[PDB]
Amino acid sequence: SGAIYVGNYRVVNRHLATHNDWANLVWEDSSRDLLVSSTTAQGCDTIARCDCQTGVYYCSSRRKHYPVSFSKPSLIFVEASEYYPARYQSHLMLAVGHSEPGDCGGILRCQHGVVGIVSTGGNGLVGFADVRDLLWLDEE
Ligand SMILES: Cc1nc2c(CN3C[C@@H](C(N)=O)CCC3=O)c(F)ccc2[nH]1
Ligand SMILES: [Zn+2]
Repeated sequence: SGAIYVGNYRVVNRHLATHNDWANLVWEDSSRDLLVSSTTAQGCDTIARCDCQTGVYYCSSRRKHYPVSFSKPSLIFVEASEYYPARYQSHLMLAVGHSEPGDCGGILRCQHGVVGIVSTGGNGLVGFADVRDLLWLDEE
């Protein structure tokens, strides 16, 4: 589990969104595994607006933050899980690192801010849904 809290937005994995998220929906995209809902309180996270391909992510199944090198956002084939059939997920970045299904939502960040959240995994790989192209998170 986990979310990004930027401005009056809450960014979560679409497959983990709650009824309150769906009832206060701003934007969702199944192909990216992302959903954004509105919040009453202002959040403290800042979104990275950069080209970094190194950063650090939080792994709840180890209670640890790990440094990683990750690929550029791309269209990657992801195996079937409890939440999606086997399909192509867009704007996904891969790294070598530990992840279990409940690790989804952990933040990946660089010196510029939040880069994305854990969305996929297995066999010593971890995949992150990028948010750096969602410029509208910084306003309105
Ligand atoms: C064996 C294994 N499968 C893992 C998944 C699979 N997965 C893919 C998600 C997606 N975005 O398609 C939907 C939810 C989900 O559980 C992880 F996300 C993380 C670690 C994993 N280890
Ligand atoms: Zn950066």
